[PDB]
Amino acid sequence: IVEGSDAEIGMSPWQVMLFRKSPQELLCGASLISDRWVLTAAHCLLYPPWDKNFTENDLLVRIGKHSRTRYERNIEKISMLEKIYIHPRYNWRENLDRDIALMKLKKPVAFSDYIHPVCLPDRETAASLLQAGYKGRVTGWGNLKETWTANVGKGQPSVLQVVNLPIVERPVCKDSTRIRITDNMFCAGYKPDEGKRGDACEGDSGGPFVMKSPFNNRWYQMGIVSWGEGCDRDGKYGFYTHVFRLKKWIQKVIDQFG
Amino acid sequence: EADCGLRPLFEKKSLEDKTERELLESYIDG
Ligand SMILES: NC(=O)CSCCCNC(=O)[C@H](CCNC(=O)c1ccc(Cl)s1)NC(=O)Cc1cccc(Cl)c1
Ligand SMILES: *[C@@H]1O[C@H](CO)[C@@H](O)[C@H](O)[C@H]1NC(C)=O
Ligand code: NA
Repeated sequence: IVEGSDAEIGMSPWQVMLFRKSPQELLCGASLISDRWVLTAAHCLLYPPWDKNFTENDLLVRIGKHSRTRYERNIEKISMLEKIYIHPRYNWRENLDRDIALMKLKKPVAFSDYIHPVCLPDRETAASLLQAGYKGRVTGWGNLKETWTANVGKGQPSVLQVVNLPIVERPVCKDSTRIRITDNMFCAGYKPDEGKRGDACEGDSGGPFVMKSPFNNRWYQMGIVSWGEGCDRDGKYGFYTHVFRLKKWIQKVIDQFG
Repeated sequence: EADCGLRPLFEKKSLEDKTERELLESYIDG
């Protein structure tokens, strides 16, 4: 997370870490939507152009973590994957359309003060909240900046990072890039005139874009960290999987297999 | 499950993380 701050403990009890088995390394972020269901981006598991094809036993999910490195014994839970469900029309070849993936845990995880699921938006919440200029919140242990000298130069957070970024007009989003953006994506960040900065970076993908509803004071996941040409560049934006658009699919997957 | 989106350590404890006010102010103005 670029231009971020450390999260408070429990600030994002639904954040999930995707951990690679060998090499023992961080892959991506994700979110907890149920005691046995985890939501993430499809390019975290499958992206052939960079030779990426991760399968169920290739990784594990660490839920309830605060620190990026420390093994948070007795606070975090480590769960293994029963199955991975990647969207059938996920278009990695073109624009990353439908960049979404569900993951069924083998055994249900037990909620704590540090592990709690997020809500998924209904018809109305999507309409009321996903408007240009409203701000949501993005969290992850991703890099603090695009590039940083190998000496010192920070670069990697010690703990989870959090920013609030404003939803940006679809017409502005389409003019920001030459990638064909779709109904399944929405973009967020500050415009260069706005005199403020922030964005996701490498490692934050798959994590959740959330907004707290002003009506029920609940936290809704409106976006999955999807893609961005760089990190916090001026006149560039981060693009997010528009969760409500693909929610009918999320329902089909869980009503069958869950 | 029905308790989704209500964090054990803030909402349930009537507590506010250091930044959720920016989110609320964006709904009205500044
Ligand atoms: N839709 C297309 O096809 C265009 S591809 C995107 C252009 C190449 N990617 C990148 O420059 C960045 C580098 C680090 N920045 C970030 O992580 C993010 C910034 C803001 C948000 Cl929001 S994420 N990575 C990614 O965006 C993630 C990614 C994208 C594709 C494949 C994979 Cl494997 C991973
Ligand atoms: C990914 O690997 C599995 C092997 O477990 C294989 O069956 C599948 O076809 C691979 N997919 C791609 C896109 O390479
Ligand atoms: Na930007």
